[PDB]
Amino acid sequence: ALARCPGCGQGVQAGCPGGCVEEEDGGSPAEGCAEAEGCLRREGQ
Repeated sequence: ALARCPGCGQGVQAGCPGGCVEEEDGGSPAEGCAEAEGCLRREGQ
């Protein structure tokens, strides 16, 4: 048998729907080099 209710609880049912660590936005590699004051250098594009 199973002595535990699956799906219910708290952090899972109303907290992290899958994972609370989807980067700063969602697979967006823009942390160290994202703004102009982070790595403007001479040429960027």
